[PDB]
Amino acid sequence: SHMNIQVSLQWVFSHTVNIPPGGTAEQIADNILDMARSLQDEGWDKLTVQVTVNPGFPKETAMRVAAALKEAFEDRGLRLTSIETSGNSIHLKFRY
Amino acid sequence: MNIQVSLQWEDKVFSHTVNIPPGGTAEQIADNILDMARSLQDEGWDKLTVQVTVNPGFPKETAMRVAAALKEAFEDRGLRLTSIETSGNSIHLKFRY
Repeated sequence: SHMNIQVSLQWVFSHTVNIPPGGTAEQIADNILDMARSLQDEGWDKLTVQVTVNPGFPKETAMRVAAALKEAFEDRGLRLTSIETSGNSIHLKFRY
Repeated sequence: MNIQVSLQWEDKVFSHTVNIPPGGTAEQIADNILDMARSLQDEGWDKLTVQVTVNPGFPKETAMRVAAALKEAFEDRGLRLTSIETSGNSIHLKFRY
């Protein structure tokens, strides 16, 4: 293991949370959208979900984790607008 | 279709953005950035990054094909894609020299 997942919600307001290890990509995505629904009503295009997989190695394992998170968030309406694999981590950006 | 290519070198941090004329192949674009990066490699510059930007992203069929053409042109010359971003009606690609 030794691979952390970090999610930051931006809507100017920014909320970053370290994901506890053990959950699945669907459980992580469901928990994040529930936190975003705490600031409900107004908040869709302005909402930016950024996920970070630390560290970025092994690249094959970290890319699979990023792909699974991409599957969960895009099945929930969000769209992957950015992906960067530099800086000892993989950084994803989702928007509604 | 507007294309911008940026070249960034670090030691502290420098960058230079140029605009590509409409009548240019993806080969001449990549060969031109290689020549600008080879001179910086001869000098004392470490991390070399290349960013490509396709400003009109209205037709994703030709915007991605322009991006996919430039991607293969830089990868066939030793550059590694490290970032893809589609925001602000533009498509940004960042490479590592």
